[PDB]
Amino acid sequence: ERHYSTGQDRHDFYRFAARLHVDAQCFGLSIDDLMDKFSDKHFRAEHPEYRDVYPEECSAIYMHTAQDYSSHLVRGEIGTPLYREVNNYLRLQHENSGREAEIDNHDEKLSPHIKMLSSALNRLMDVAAFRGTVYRGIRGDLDTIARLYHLFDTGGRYVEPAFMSTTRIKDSAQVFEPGTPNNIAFQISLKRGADISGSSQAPSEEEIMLPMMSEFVIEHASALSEGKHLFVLSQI
Repeated sequence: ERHYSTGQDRHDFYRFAARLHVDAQCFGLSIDDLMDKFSDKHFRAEHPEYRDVYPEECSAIYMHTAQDYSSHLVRGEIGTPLYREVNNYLRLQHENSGREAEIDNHDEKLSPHIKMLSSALNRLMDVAAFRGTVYRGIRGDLDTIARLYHLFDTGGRYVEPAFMSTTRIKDSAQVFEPGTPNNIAFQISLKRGADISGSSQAPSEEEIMLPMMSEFVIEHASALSEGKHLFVLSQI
């Protein structure tokens, strides 16, 4: 059970996305604008990994990496950004295993996107899986820090129910050099992940994205400057 989109799914997604609000205070792209840039005959010519990836899938990746869409409106502006509502939903959800065996048992509102994004990553990992080292920067509590050292100390897996987002570029995690904002760094070596830089709103961020329910062994855990901590992760 790895999920791949169907024709009906791709219609669902279009209608789902068509209802999203775009941030007017920016140069926003609607689903039609996206369906267009991602169906553009030159796109798959410049990015052949996308040869057998649908525009609806490119759009799902794009919309997830962006800060401009929300399901809701708050007075003037867009509500909470799509990726956050979705990620948060996946982390809180207590009705599924959270795995791809059960992607058709999620909330009717968000599932068209959850499914589309999953399919996108699957299509891409199929042709061009990424293996290697990527990085994550987090900002957190002593409580958060303590949990990780705890997981490490007791051999518990680090498990992320949502779509993990990571970067190939150490600098981009914004953790390692003082005096950057993030105080928790993750150095992750992946056996398998999705290079979505082609569809990302910010390709220069050079991101690799993981499917729902990615699982890691914490190999090492140590201090850095400050204040700062480094956990070395290994994908299962």
